[PDB]
Amino acid sequence: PWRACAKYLSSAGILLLSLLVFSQLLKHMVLVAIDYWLAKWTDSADQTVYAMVFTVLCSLGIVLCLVTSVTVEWTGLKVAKRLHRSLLNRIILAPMRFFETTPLGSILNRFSSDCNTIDQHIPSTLECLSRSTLLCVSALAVISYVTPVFLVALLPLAIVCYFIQKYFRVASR
Amino acid sequence: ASLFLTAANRWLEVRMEYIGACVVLIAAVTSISNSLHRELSAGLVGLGLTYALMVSNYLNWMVRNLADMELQLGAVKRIHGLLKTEAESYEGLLAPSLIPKNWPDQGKIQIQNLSVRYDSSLKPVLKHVNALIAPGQKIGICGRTGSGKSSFSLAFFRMVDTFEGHIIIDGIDIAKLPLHTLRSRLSIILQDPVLFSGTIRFNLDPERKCSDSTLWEALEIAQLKLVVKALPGGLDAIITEGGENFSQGQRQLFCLARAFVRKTSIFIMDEATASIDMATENILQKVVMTAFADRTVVTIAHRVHTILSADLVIVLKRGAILEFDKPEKLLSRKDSVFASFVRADK
Amino acid sequence: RAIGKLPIAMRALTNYQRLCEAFDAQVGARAIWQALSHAFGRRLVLSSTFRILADLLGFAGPLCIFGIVDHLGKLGVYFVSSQEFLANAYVLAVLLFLALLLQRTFLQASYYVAIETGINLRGAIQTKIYNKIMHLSTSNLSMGEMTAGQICNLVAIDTNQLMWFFFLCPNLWAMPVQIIVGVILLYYILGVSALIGAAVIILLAPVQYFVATKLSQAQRSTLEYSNERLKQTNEMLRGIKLLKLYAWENIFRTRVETTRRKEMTSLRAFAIYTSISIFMNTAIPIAAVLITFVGHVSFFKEADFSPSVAFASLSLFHILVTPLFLLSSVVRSTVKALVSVQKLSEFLSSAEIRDNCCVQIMGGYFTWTPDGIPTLSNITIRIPRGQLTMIVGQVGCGKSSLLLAALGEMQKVSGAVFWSRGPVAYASQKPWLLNATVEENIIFESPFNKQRYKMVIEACSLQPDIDILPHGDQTQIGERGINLSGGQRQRISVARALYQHANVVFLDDPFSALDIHLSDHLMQAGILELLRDDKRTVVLVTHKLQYLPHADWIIAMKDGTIQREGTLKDFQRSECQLFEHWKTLMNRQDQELE
Ligand SMILES: Nc1ncnc2c1ncn2[C@@H]1O[C@H](COP(=O)(O)OP(=O)(O)OP(=O)(O)O)[C@@H](O)[C@H]1O
Ligand SMILES: Nc1ncnc2c1ncn2[C@@H]1O[C@H](COP(=O)(O)OP(=O)(O)O)[C@@H](O)[C@H]1O
Ligand SMILES: [Mg+2]
Ligand SMILES: [Mg+2]
Repeated sequence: PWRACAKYLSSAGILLLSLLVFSQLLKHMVLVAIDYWLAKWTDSADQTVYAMVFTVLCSLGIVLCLVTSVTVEWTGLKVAKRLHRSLLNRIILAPMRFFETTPLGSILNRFSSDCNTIDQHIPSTLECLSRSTLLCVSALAVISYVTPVFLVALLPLAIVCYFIQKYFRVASR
Repeated sequence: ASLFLTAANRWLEVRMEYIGACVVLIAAVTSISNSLHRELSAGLVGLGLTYALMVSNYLNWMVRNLADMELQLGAVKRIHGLLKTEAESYEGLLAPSLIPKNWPDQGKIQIQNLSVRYDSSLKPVLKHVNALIAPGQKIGICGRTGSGKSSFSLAFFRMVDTFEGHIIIDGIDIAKLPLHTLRSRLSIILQDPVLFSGTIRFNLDPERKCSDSTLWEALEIAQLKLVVKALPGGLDAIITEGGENFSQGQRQLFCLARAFVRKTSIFIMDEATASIDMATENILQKVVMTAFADRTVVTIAHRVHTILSADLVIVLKRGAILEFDKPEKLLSRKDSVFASFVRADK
Repeated sequence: RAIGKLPIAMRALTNYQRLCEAFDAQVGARAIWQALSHAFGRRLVLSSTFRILADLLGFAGPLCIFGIVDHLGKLGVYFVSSQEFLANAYVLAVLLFLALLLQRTFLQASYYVAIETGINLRGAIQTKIYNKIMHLSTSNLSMGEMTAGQICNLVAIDTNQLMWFFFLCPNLWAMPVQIIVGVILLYYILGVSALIGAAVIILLAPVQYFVATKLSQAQRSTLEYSNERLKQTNEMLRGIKLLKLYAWENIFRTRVETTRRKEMTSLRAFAIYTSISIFMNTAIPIAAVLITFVGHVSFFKEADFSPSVAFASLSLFHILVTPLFLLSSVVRSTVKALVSVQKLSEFLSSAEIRDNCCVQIMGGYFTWTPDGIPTLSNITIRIPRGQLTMIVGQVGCGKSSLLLAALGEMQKVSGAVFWSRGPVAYASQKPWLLNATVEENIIFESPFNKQRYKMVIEACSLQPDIDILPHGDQTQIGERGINLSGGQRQRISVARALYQHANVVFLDDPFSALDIHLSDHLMQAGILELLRDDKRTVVLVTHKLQYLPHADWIIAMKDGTIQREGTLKDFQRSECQLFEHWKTLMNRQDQELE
């Protein structure tokens, strides 16, 4: 964890961030509850309580998906606003000795491509990152639920995941 | 480099999805072993097999979006590394109602033992200079290149830092002033032509404060009214980016016309008579010495005959004032620096 | 090094040779797309057929669910049958594992060949953009119509947008075959209860039509406001010295804040339609399980609610839902490719270039504008071999434009051009620098010879300026590296145009940014010393008429024409009003000009 995710969360604040983590967490917990109620429904052999609980829990799933999509786009618009209007107002008060030292295309490259990355490319990647790793840890949680024998198998796959990830990341940088 | 970054990014994902297919196999065989000789359910085995298929569907998106979040978080780290830069401290030490409304009523520029550097680690570019200018005086400064003559006009505006010396204008020190009040009530014109796009009426008036009468008089006194009247915008003609609709001297004359809008008592000039022709330069010298007759003008001369009609000539060499007198008093004396400047011309 | 060299089929000039052969048999943006499909159809259909072969092999997942938990709910004496073989959980798990290994390695091969196609596309259209640049006239840049930051913004964020579209488009090509064979497998597992869910799968066409057309005009207005913002920021920060000295930075900050405000309005529109595209693309499968499980136990005869068809349908809906998530980024990069090809074909249809004496322009007419009155009228010049000439005029009277007509950068309305065109050495009124070393700036890909290099340094007196530089001669200057004086880069640009060994040396005001002493050193150790000894033809417009006695020819210009050419005695003989205007201007009234 670097300082840039700390400045990303400080520019996001607390108010969108609590809804950001908790709408995603209940948005995956409603889906784990939906197919856990389906796995209660498959051992039938009490009738039409299961389909009504299924209907109201997928209504809870579609409203948590709704509030998840507008909270990731609301923090995308808020950090797309507030990482401008401070960079501009802290490069507009810079001295002339700063411009005489630094190359000008570096500052214009910061104003073009990195601000383009911040408004466009970051919050869709943040949605697929949060949704992919929260589906992944809900998958690991519910595969630890159905068997205890996967919990002694989880340690070689995680140690080869950490070893192959560190051994790759020293080439990838 | 993009192909090797590509083949690394497919190598990691082909190993990690091989590990994910092995996760499908080991969850499959322990769930059918625990449903073979024990009893879980039917549906719990199908749930565990389904989410074992889901973690092989989503492990590549976990590792690829973690790498993309690192690679796109580096831009946030570079924007934050730019964002921790310094400032200029635009608000001064003097109180903002200590100044009058007409602050530069006249020119009483007192140079009292001034010396500047550029940065904190290099030399004093100017040594200890001393001058005081009467408020009608159309004085000039000549000297060699690299003498600090552009740097003294930068030292009027505190662009460079004044580590010793008290430059006092009208009884008010320059270092105790707000900088927007300083650089709004004082008009430099640079040697280099800097011209934005948009149009002429944007370019002389960026903040919509002047009428067209004083703008057309500013185009008349910059020897420029005929080409703006020939070009069919009629003050709304498009100058392009960098001023490349026009010539280099036309860019210089447009920069001088943007200097002529803001009526201050001091029009400090650098060599804006550089890179124009001598006929319109001398006609422009007679125009600015009929127009700004009450105003103090201080010029840096590129040519040494437009400083010949000045009130006083301050020849600067290597940081210090060498000569400080009337131009014919510096001409009629000893074979000096100003006499060799006018001698090496003709 | 040891990344190494490249393969010959992945070379640019082999790529763009295939695109120029695809540019033939075309005799527009649709022609650009037809040349791109004819150039790169084969590797793209290899990528798309690897995504045919994966994800149809991906539908052995829910087939193995339908094997395994249907099994767990439950001569010809040592032989097993095929129905006995394909209803056993261990061999169905091993077959699931082999099918998932082969499906993930075919997905990785599809992603590799699509990114290799996009990399070769990026190399071919980068050198196609450059081959448009080397024929491009300055008149489509000087009077508007693009900026240099916009032409760099092409290769910055349009070549990469077309590259990311060629990354993403096999998912566009092999999305709907996975949709139609997946709904046939939904019909195979549980029948007509899944045909209710076929209605919410066929309802993606409003949210691929209306949402994407709203995103299309939102992204077009976004890129128009962003090019306005980048052009205003680039013209802000180059003029930061005059912008701070005039205290105009709050006005220009207000101007770019209003441009950022209109760009944030279009970002709000693009944001809201992207957020409802993400909401519809993740909200239809969770509605699809609701309508198939209310169509299972209501409105239809309950034929088989097994666990097998339930978890086979939920795993089949999860592999019907997991390719569906990418589609907002697919239509994002699709419409950024469409405006990329539209602005690229707008750039690629721009206007282009067309007696002991070198240059013999006789009767020429020249215009900056494609459709305007000519800035240069009828000119008749003769520039003799080995001799200096000078162009003397006022401001704005055709002096640099006479050189730019003689280079060929001006368009030629009428007249004739006669040379000997050879290589002409030239340095403008605005000096031009590279981001290499100062020794690479002076030499400019010539052979380095230190005697001539010392002759052109100490001719134009650069040695204290090299001595003040921190790495000496090996500093890199320009836009990167270290900023310079303004008087340094004028001498660097005219010291580049003495090392050329070119017979015609054009100059466009070298004595602007210098004093009298360095101009006297260039007049007395640079020009008239090195160039008389080679007998190189020099052309030098100046206003410094003290050096006009050192002239073999004088061109006088006013108002786009030439008034007279010839020598100083010819201007003494008959152009005596201009000669006495020069005599009153020069203040050598006691003496003569000769
Ligand atoms: N890049 C350009 N695009 C369009 N028009 C131009 C351009 N440059 C110059 N012009 C027009 O052509 C005329 C001649 O300008 P020219 O190019 O000769 O500069 P110049 O007169 O040599 O400059 P200077 O007097 O500063 O040496 C000018 O009046 C100007 O209006
Ligand atoms: N931006 C700068 N930063 C540091 N040093 C500079 C800068 N500009 C100029 N100098 C140095 O200070 C001296 C100032 O001279 P200057 O006013 O720039 O030109 P002139 O030769 O017209 O006096 C020059 O010799 C130069 O070496
Ligand atoms: Mg200077
Ligand atoms: Mg010119």
